[PDB]
Amino acid sequence: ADLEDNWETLNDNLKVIEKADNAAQVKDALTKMRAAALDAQKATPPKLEDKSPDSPEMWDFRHGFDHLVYHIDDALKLANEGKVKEAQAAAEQLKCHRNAAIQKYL
Ligand SMILES: [Fe+3]
Repeated sequence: ADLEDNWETLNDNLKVIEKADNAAQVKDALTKMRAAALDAQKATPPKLEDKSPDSPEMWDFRHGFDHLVYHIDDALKLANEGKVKEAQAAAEQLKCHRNAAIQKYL
């Protein structure tokens, strides 16, 4: 899907996490964030379409999503341990990584 679409999918699941009561609801929404992050990583923006994969611009674009995914995975570790509130606090911190990965390319 579109980059704008994946940014919305991430924003929708972050709200779900903030409103969640249990770890399984957090786990589900983080799972869907990870999928959207890996999808967004494929949605090369038009201004970058003709860049080489080896290019520094494409390194920057792709690795913003590796970093988002890294911390989604860390949050999933907390959810799978049933630490709902800790996982919710990690998710709040995903907003900054999401911004860093997506904002300047929209
Ligand atoms: Fe990090």
